[PDB]
Amino acid sequence: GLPTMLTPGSNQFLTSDDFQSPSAMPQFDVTPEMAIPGQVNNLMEIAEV
Amino acid sequence: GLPTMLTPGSNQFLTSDDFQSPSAMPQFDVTPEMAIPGQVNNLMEIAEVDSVVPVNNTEGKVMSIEAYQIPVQSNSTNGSQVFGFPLIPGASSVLNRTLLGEILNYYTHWSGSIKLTFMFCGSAMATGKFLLAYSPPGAGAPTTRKEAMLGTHVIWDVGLQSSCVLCIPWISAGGYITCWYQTNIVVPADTQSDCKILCFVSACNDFSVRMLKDTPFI
Amino acid sequence: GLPTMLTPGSNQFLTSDDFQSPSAMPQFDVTPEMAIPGQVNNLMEIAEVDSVVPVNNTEGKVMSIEAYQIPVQSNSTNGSQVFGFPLIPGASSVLNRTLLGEILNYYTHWSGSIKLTFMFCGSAMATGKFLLAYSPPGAGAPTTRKEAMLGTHVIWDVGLQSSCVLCIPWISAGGYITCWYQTNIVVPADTQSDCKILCFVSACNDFSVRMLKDTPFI
Amino acid sequence: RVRSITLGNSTITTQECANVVVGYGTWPTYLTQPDVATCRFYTLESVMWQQSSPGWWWKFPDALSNMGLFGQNMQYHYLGRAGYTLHVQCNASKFHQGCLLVVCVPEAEMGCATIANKPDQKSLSNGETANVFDSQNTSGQTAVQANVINAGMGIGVGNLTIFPHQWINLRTNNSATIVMPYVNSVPMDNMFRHNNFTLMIIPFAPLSYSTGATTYVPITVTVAPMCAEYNG
Amino acid sequence: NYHSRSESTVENFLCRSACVYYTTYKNHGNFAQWVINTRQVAQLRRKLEMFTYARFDLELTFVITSSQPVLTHQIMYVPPGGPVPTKINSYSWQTSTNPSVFWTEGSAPPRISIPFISIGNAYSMFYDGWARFDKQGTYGINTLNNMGTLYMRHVNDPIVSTVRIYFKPKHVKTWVPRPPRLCQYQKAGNVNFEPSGVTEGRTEITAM
Amino acid sequence: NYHSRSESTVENFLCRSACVYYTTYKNHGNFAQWVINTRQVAQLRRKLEMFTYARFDLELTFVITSSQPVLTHQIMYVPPGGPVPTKINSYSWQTSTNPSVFWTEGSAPPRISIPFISIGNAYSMFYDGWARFDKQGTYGINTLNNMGTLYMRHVNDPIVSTVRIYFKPKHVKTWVPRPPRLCQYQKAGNVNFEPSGVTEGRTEITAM
Repeated sequence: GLPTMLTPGSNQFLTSDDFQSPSAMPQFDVTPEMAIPGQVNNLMEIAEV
Repeated sequence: GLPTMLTPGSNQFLTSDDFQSPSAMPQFDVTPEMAIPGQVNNLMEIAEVDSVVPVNNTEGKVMSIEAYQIPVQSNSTNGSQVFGFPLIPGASSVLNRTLLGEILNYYTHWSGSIKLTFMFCGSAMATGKFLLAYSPPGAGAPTTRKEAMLGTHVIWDVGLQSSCVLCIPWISAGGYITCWYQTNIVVPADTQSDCKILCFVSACNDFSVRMLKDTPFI
Repeated sequence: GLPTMLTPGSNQFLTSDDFQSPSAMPQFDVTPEMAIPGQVNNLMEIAEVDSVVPVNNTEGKVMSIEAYQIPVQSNSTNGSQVFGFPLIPGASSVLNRTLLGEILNYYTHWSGSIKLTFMFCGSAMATGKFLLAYSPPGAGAPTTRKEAMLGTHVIWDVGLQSSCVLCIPWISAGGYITCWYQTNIVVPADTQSDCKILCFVSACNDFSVRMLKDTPFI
Repeated sequence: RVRSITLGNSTITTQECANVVVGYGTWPTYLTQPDVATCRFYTLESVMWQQSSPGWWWKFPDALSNMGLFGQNMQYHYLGRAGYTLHVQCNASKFHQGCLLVVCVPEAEMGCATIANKPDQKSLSNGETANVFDSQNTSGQTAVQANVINAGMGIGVGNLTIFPHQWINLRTNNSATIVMPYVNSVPMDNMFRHNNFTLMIIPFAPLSYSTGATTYVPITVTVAPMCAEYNG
Repeated sequence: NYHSRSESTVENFLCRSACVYYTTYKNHGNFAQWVINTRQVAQLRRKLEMFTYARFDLELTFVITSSQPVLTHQIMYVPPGGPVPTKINSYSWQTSTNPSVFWTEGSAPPRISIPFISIGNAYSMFYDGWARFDKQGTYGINTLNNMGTLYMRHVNDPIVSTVRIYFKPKHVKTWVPRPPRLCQYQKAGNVNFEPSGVTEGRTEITAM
Repeated sequence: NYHSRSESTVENFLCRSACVYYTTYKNHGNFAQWVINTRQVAQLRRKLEMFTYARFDLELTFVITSSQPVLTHQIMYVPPGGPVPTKINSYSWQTSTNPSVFWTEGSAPPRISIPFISIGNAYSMFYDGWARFDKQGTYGINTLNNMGTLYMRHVNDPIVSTVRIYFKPKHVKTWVPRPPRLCQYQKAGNVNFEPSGVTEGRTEITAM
C-alpha cells in the first residue's frame, strides 16, 4: 500500500474534535424538514428581547 | 511516509458499514447475466398486487379455503349486516397475511392508500343490492343499514356489476368496512347452496414504508 | 497528520491479494529481455495442438507405444466394430492425458468443440471402407453397423484419403465415437502383419475454461 | 363472435373477446435446433368440477411427455427449451355458479406429507393425468402435502395471485388464457428432471347449481408449445 | 449510490449484515467449518425466498475471540469443486487455489469478498426437479447453488476459539416474486411444512 | 490489469500464491534458511515445467508465529554471489549488500519483492548440458538459475519460532511449451523418473 506515518495525536479521543464518522443507519430514509415558525439562529435574538 | 492520524472509530466493525473489501477470487471469470422474466426492483411491486383477503377467518374457517369465502343468504333479514371488518393497521386480522400485509409487516412505519375489491360469485341470473359503507377513523362502525346509508357509501347491484372497488386511506379507530343487505338476492330457481363474495386487497397509490425491521411471523 | 480510520480487513494476509510491495534490491540493474522463439501467451495455444490419443489402452498395452495403435484386420467379419470410445469428459480414459486433456484437468469447468483425426497407416495399395459414427449425448453407442449407418456418420475410404477429420462438441452420456468395418481391407499381396490406425485430438474452436484447480495427476 | 385457431393439424375455438394474460409481460422467443412439427394443440383429458372438488394440478414438461412428437423430442435430445400457451375452458350454464383461480407457478417445489422425507415422482406428477389437491392434511411417506390451503408449498393459497393467473367467475367468463414464457436460471435444461412450472386450478367459490341442472362442470385444458428448441 | 433510496428497494431489503454462523475450534485434540448457505437463518431465508432466482456477491466478516505470543488464525475458502481438509494438517490447507486469510488478534476483524460464482446465471431459491431423476433424495437439489465452504484453524506449531460469521449480500438482483412463507421452517434442506392456517381467527364475520 | 482476463492466460495460471517452505528456528542452542527454488513444490513445479524458459519477478510473504517484551525477527536475503552465515552471529548478517527485514510480532506479515535477477535473459526450467563437461554430477545444472537465499533469525541479546514462506511469481513470461510430466517426481535436483504408463487401462477397445 501507500507509505504512511502515524503522528502524535493518533488514536486519541479529543472531546472537542471534528471528524467524520460512519452512520449506524445509512439506509434510513430521514423525515424532511417542514417550516416551523420561530426559528432561532443566534442567542442574541433572545438577549435582544 | 505521508503523516496520518487515526480517529475514533478506527478498527471497529460496524455491521451497518460500507467499505471496500478485497476479493478472495479476483482472477475468477464471472458468469454473465442473462435476461430472466419477472425482475423485481422494489417491494412495492409486490404490495400493489391484489391478493385474496381471509375475511371469514372464524375459528373453524382458518384451516380451510372457506376463510376467503363470505357467505350470502337469499333469505336474510333485510337491512342486516352481510360482513364487515376493522381496517385496524395494528395486527389487521383480515389483511395482515396478504401480499400487502406481509410487506408492511417488515417496516415500523408506513402510509398510503388501499384498494379493496369485492367480487360476487352467485349465478348469472342472480340479482339484488348491497350497501358498502366506509367509516372514517374515529367514527365507529354503523349499527344499522340506515346509519350506514347516511354515511359514506356505494350501492352495489350485483345484477349490473359482478364487482365493486373501494379506495380508502390506511396508515401506521383505523376506520371500518361494512356491507349490508339492502335487499336479498333474487333468483329464478332454487339452488342447493348459498352465494359467496370474495374480497381482494392491494396498495392503491403512492404507498410508502420507512424503517426495516424483523418480520413478526417467525 | 491526515485523519484516517482502519477498516475490517486491515493487517490481514490474503493469499489472493494484489498490493504493491517494496523491492529488496531497488538499485539492481535488471537484464533486458531478448526475443526467444515460442512465446506462449495462453494455454489454449497448447490445448489446440494435436496429440496422439491412447485409444488402445488395454491393460497389456498401456506400458507400450502400442497403446496408440488401433489394430485393423483384413479378415474381420464385415460389419463388426473396429474400435470405439466414450467421449465422457469425466476421466475420459482415452483423452485425459493428451495435451488437451492435461490442460482441461486444471479447471473445474470447461466447454468447447473437439477435433478428432483418424489416420490410416496401411500400405499405399491398400483399400477399403470404414464407417465413422457419432452418437450425441444421451443417445447410447450403436450395436451394429446398420444402426451406426442410420445415425450421424461419414464413410471413410482409405483408398482415397489417408485420414478423416470429425468435429464434435465436448463439455464439463457424453456421446460416443465408433468405427465399423463396412468392408475389409483389400491388398495386392500378403503382409506379415496387420494395419494400424492412429487417432489425434485437439481443441477445435472457441474452447473455454472457468476456474483454476490443482491437477489430479500428482 | 367466435375465433377459430389452427395449429398444425389441430383446430380449437375461443371467444373472440376472451382476455389473454402474458406472464411477466414477456412473449416466448428463440435464443439451437428448432422444431415446429410439435406446434399443435394438445388437449388434455377434461376433469370434472363438483361441489366438493379441492382443485387440480399439472407439471408441464411432464404433462406433455407422452404426447406423440413432443414426447419424442424430449426423448431424443439432451437439452431443450419451450414456452407455452395454456387455454382453460369451462362448460357451464347460466344456472351454474362458482369461481376458479387458474395460475401458473414457476419452480413449484412441493413439500412432503412426512416431514422427514421427500415426495416421490408420481405423487408430484401423474403426467397428463391431473393431480388432485386435498381439503384435508394428507398422509404418507412419499405423499405430497396437497392440502389446498397451502397450495402444496407452505404459503397461503390466497397469495398465488403473485404468479401469472386469471380468474374464472362463471357469471362473467368461462375461460382463461395464459402465455407462459420460458423461465429458468439457465438458457436450456434437461426436460426430464426439471419442471419449469406447474399449472394449478383451484376453486375459491364452490360449484353450485339450480336443482335440475347438471351436477358437474367439465374443465378442459389445451396446451400449445411455442419456440421449441433442442440441442443439435 | 444504493443506500440513499427507498427502503422498499430490493437492495435495501436484502443488503443487511447477519450473523449466520456460530462455532468453536481448539488448538489441541481441531478445526471449524461452514458450508456457505442462505437457508441457515430463518429471517434471511424468508426474505430471499420471496424471489425465485437471485444474483449477488457475498461479503464475509469474521469476529474471532479466544480464551486459555500473538495468536494467528487461518481462514480458508474452498471454491466449489476444490479439495477440503479432513484433518488439521491435510494438504488442502496449502492449496494455491483455496484462498486463505492469515490474521492476528488485536487487529480489525478479517474481511473477504466472494463474487457471484455459479455456472448458471442466477442462484435458485427453489427447484422443482432432481439432481438425479431416479433418486428421490435429490428432489430439490440444485447443484448450481454451491457457494463454496469456509474452514478455520489456529496457526501454531489449552486454547479455545470462537467464531462468529457475518454475512451480507451485495449488488443483489432478483427475479420472479413468490408468496412469503406461511408455515414455520422445518429443515434447511427442504420445503417441507406443517399445514398451517391462513391467518388468525375471529369470533364473527361482522365489524364489531 | 492482468486478473480481468481469461484464466487460461499464462499470468493467471502461474501468478498464484503457494506455501513453498515450512521451517523452524530457536532463540537458543539457531537460524533457518531456504534456497529459493521452483522445484520445491510438485504442483508449482509441474505448472512451470510446461515451459522451457521463463522470466518473472518474485513476491515473498512470511507468516511467522512463535511459542515459549516484543519479539523481533530478522529476515535476510542474500543475492546470488553474496556471503552467507554459518553461525547465528556471522558477519554476513550485517552485510550492506544482503538486504534485511526487521519485523515484530503483532504487525502485518513481512513482505518483499525480488526482481528477475539472472544474468541470462530467462530462467531455464530444463538444461540439456553440464556446468562442467567432464563432471557427470553437473548434468542438468544451470548456474544462471540462482535466485539467491533467505535466512531467518530471532533478534535479541526457550522460544521456538515457525516460518511459512509464501511465494508468488509475477509478471510472468514463458517460452517453448513442453508436454506435462507423466511420471511422479523423484528428486528436486533431477528429471529422473520411473517409466510410467501413458494412461489408465480399459478392458476392451470398443465403445461399450
